[PDB]
Amino acid sequence: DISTLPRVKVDLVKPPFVHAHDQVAKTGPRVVEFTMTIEEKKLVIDREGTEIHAMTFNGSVPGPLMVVHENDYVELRLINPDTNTLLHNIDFHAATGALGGGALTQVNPGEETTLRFKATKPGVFVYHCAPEGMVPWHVTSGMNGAIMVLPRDGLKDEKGQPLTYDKIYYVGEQDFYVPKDEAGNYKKYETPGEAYEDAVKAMRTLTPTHIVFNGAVGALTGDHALTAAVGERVLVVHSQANRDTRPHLIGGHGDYVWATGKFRNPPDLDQETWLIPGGTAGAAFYTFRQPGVYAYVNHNLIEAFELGAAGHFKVTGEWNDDLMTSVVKPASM
Amino acid sequence: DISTLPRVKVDLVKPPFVHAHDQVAKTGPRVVEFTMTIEEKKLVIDREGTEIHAMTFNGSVPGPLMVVHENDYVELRLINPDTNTLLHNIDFHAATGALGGGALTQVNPGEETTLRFKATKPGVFVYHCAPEGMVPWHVTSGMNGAIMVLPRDGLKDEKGQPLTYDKIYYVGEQDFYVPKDEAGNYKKYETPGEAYEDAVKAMRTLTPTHIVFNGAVGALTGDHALTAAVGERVLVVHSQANRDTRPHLIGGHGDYVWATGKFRNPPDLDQETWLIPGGTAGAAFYTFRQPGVYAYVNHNLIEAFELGAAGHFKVTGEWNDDLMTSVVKPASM
Amino acid sequence: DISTLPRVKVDLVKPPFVHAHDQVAKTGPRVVEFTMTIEEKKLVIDREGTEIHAMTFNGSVPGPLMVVHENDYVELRLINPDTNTLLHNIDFHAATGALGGGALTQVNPGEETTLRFKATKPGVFVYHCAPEGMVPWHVTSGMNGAIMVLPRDGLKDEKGQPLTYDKIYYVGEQDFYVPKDEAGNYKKYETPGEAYEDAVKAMRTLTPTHIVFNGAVGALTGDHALTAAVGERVLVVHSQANRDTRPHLIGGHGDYVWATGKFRNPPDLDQETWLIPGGTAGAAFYTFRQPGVYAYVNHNLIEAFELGAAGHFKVTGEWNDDLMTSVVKPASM
Ligand SMILES: [Cu+2]
Ligand SMILES: [Cu+2]
Ligand SMILES: [Cu+2]
Ligand SMILES: [Cu+2]
Ligand SMILES: [Cu+2]
Ligand SMILES: [Cu+2]
Repeated sequence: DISTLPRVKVDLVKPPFVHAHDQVAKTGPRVVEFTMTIEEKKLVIDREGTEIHAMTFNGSVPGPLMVVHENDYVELRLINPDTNTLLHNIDFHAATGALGGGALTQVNPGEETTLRFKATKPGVFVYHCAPEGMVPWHVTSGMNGAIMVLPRDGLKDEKGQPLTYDKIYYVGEQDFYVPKDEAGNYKKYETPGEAYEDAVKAMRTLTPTHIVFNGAVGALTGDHALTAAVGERVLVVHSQANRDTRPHLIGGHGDYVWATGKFRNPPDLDQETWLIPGGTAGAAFYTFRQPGVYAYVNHNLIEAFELGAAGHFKVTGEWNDDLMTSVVKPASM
Repeated sequence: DISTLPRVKVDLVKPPFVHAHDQVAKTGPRVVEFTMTIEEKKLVIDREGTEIHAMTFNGSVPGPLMVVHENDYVELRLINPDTNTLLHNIDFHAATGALGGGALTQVNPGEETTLRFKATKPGVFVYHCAPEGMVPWHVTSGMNGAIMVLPRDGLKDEKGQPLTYDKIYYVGEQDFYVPKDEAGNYKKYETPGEAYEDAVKAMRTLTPTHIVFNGAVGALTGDHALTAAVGERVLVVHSQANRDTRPHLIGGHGDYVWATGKFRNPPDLDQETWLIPGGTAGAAFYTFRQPGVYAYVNHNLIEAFELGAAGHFKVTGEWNDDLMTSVVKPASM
Repeated sequence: DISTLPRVKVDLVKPPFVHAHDQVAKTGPRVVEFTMTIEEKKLVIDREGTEIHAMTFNGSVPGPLMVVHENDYVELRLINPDTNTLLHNIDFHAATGALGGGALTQVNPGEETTLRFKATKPGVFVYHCAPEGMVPWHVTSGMNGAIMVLPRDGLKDEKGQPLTYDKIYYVGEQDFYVPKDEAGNYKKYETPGEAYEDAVKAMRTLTPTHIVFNGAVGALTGDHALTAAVGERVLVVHSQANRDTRPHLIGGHGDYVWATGKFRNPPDLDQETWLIPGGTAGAAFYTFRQPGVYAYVNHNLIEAFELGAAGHFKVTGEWNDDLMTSVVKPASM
């Protein structure tokens, strides 16, 4: 009887940050209540001022990461304000039935709905918008996120022993297909509907114009770099709703990687690079052993450094000359 | 001595269906005899009437699924009728030696050959045509299929316990590269030879014009949807002879997945999406828990919903409100 | 104290060959000293005479394979002769800290540097050039290789038992983006700097013009085929620094495959094809059971047979009619 389970409301936070949660469940199964508000908005995605009509869950690209435990119930209130112009819905890869929920959550502008599903499988999963006839357009306009379903006793290593993270970050990787004029300049549009016909032609080339973390070129660099300290254990959740990616931490590794994101499987160890298929979320665990700046990239290095799929870690602490040292600094022969 | 083994002739069925077989072998190793007839034919691949010169095993795209048990012998009689115009052969990824058999099975129109090989490794494997100098052209014209080599004691889960399927379906995913005129219209040709020079240029862009299940856009929708019932255990074999794919069951999961298709390895559990590399066949096992329509897609959603890589399951049974329910139906705020 | 460890200098050999080494370590941890010299050079990559400005470690594409054991120290002396025109560095995916070493190894023409790092994780790993602002350009100009860090007790199978190879080969797969004129002809340039602006536009299409093994179309065919004998156990190390690949041995298998190249994980068994993500090195182990010619390809067959990603094995020995035989040779019906 769901009527007799405890309920908790959770307010979501903007990526790359993640709302507070317990790794090991302290209570029994609960109904976890979330609310998301759909927002269609103009987004500037590169340093040149390229502007797109993004379609977002809660105003961010990606949508926020939701965290629950196995066999909790997720209750999502989904609001489509009448200032929006399009029909939207939501499809949880974590859920069983009704096209992930998409058949039960179609909301026109000015409508809302509340969906509930049981989180029967532990792992990280994608959620995305999926309205009939327009699925790729909404997803590649930024309307995707992820949900993490933790095992009730937390994460384990390949030998069944507990793994505990100190920090968790969520990196949503987005491929964008911005229509171009005949000379190669990106087009601007007044409304989302105006862009549709050009957007379809652009999608059909299968060649993204931009591939970004957290909605924009450089969004996770500079003052917005991810931070950690030597000795800290960091979980990085990475999702790609449409296109394969291959994350790599430059100067580090994935000590424990669930590349396809499902926690009943044992992790891969010591990865340099791992493949997250389009339509999947993965998770990688690393313990920092050296301070300094790290780059986190899609290791198709064109996609990373030309199209935008690169971010930074800033890590503090003491340098370890046992692991690495410059014996002879660069000098003339 | 092969002369003293039992022999059985098997007649193949058209995909997505699979010829009758036993999951657990009831006899010892046998010589399993198959016959396939090559057919070059015109095929209409989309709703707009786009027509291509397909090259097929047994008149279908994909070719039929063959099922044998580990350490059986496969004896294939391959017929190239004199109404065809091209040299063909066959390369089994399941076989050891002579380029998978391709060196021993070259048949001009009006020729036939009989090849035998021992199926020493359990798994699902691709077979495809591979004539020297023209391999990609024949494969991307539809001349590929798959063969399943079952362990003699059947499928097992990650703990070594028996897994038994109630239904099996074979989904062959095909990338097509239809030449286009300067305005973007697809070209028609009178014979396969006429298309060759344009087809090579089209293949070299590495961008498919169509990606389809079972030979055509919508081939597995409508009246041709795959069917199942709540509680039934379904094995879906998926092959892609040329290009990576990432299957996903919308509203479901891969409970047990051999993404690279080889049964001596333990399955991945609880997959939302899995990557089948080009040149590989994979298999996914799912038990349906909710009725209704499911979509089965390549989760590059452009490839699925714009280029054709989507099919349907129709599943009967009782809806389970514990797993999913609409608490508040879509309504005005 | 590094001052008290033994030291050995190792001279590198040109791929596909690999410098001599022990599979099982006979000594304790050592400082292994390597020297590499950067060479910018013109390279002819296809039969049509297409010429590119390659950027190489030690004059080859790929750079040479380095072999050490877990917890050895690698000491690399890196020389950038004043006949070169560009800044270069090196990033080891095997190393921890300072962007894989790239932050500590920037050398202008006429400069050298010596870097040391501890090889704490067993596996095959990519190394590549990575100068700030120009990373994809240097990598896709051929400036990448691999390093193998063997477990001190050698390779093991999925049950922990020793696997020993008789021969080892290194296949470096390179995607090239040669700029083209309006008619589709490849452009020539006098210096690397002259090509930069065109090369960036070419890279941004994400469509390689050539994909080759060992620096050129056909580099591993003919007299340069890899060789083996029936009964020999062969380790093939395969790297791709920028783009996914899916190797396949035509007529054979990967008996034991570490697709993401990391030896603390158990191998995948009986693979027909496996995916090596861009930015990764993998390793496959096979025992030849049939003589003859084998093709080793990227099983995107367009990339293999149209763009260049195919090589040959020549294998000697006795044919085994139990595994495969032509029952009826190709003949008229
Ligand atoms: Cu939407
Ligand atoms: Cu989806
Ligand atoms: Cu053929
Ligand atoms: Cu093949
Ligand atoms: Cu360089
Ligand atoms: Cu790298």
